[PDB]
Amino acid sequence: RVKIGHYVLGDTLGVGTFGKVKIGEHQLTGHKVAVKILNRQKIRSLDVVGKIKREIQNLKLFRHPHIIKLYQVISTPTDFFMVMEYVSGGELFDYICKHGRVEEMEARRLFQQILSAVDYCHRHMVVHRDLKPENVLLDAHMNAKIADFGLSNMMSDAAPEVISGRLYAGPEVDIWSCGVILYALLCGTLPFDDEHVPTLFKKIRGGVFYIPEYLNRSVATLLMHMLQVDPLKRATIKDIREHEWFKQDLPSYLFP
Repeated sequence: RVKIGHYVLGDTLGVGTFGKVKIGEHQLTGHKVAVKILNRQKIRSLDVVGKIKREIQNLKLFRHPHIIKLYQVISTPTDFFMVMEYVSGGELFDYICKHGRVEEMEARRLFQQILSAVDYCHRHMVVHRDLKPENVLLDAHMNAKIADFGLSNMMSDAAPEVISGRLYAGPEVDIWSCGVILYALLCGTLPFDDEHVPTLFKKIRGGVFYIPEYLNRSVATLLMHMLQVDPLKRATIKDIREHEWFKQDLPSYLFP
């Protein structure tokens, strides 16, 4: 039975190749944290210790309202314990699968939050790591929160360049990923989806996708720019910020 200060560790929230994430609850106040436990022997055997450490150091410097906070790091001879901000609302894509597509203004509100967090990553994350849609969570206030907790590996109930075999620029792949997130928010499904795998890949490389009748031309053009197959032709975050659909009701705090 494990305690960090007043936090009693309980259920496992997520698990990955590198460790597990357990919810901690403050015995007095009920405050919750998410404790990422990294077993030294496992991360050594995967040869990822250097990458992970450099990730921890960078996360100390992150201050964005839609990216998971790191509160402290405890090091023992056998484990690292990263005490992080708790998120209660699960994965965004699970919410979309359960509840269907999101009303247009809510889609926009969430997407503005997500794109701001990605822009902050491109600006402040020293080594780039591709955004994974399964890392976009929802917090108690129905705000987007980017976190790497391995929720998607728990069971209860790619960009054209990624599949090209070539090295690529990470920030460009992130725009494509954000385009699928936006499409999913708006349509309740993925823009390229097919149970026949070669056809899924042909669809991703072909860049043609379905726009439901209920979406306006304006947002369709934004999605088209973000989902351009050729990165040389794809929207940047600046382009997206300038788009009339995205600009609507955009809080200034998101892009300072």
